[PDB]
Amino acid sequence: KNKCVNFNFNGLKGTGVLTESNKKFLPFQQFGRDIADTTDAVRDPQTL
Amino acid sequence: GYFKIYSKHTPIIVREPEDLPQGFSALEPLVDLPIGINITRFQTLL
Amino acid sequence: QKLIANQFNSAIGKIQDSLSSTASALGKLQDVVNHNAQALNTLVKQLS
Ligand SMILES: *[C@@H]1O[C@H](CO)[C@@H](O)[C@H](O)[C@H]1NC(C)=O
Repeated sequence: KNKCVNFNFNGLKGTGVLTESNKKFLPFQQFGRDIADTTDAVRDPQTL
Repeated sequence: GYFKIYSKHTPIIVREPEDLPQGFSALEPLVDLPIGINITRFQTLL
Repeated sequence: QKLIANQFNSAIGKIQDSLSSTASALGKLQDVVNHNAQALNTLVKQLS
């Protein structure tokens, strides 16, 4: 948390700062894309 | 491939067979099952 | 002198009335920002 780190979440790659969410996600979805295909929030697979 | 199901439960008040009401309601998915079944018809169960 | 001054004051006071109304008086300044936003929106929408 709070550090620029390479990640690999169920196949997709990317580089970013994995901080907290403070979101209101409905429990049937995984991705959180805002305008384009950039990934704002991706759900964890173990902790969910 | 798989068979998806979308639904939403909503309590309303209406004439009991007639005039499906106004408004908007988004249908959330609940359970997806990965089957390879061809479906051409379906029969309701009352 | 007083008639010209009163006419100038009555014409200046109507400028703020004509500018705060009709909701589309400053269209030549809004269209430039609208074009510069539409180009930047099209440049991201073609990344998908
Ligand atoms: C395994 O994944 C599940 C996800 O349902 C999680 O609840 C559990 O804590 C995980 N166990 C370990 C040891 O990571």
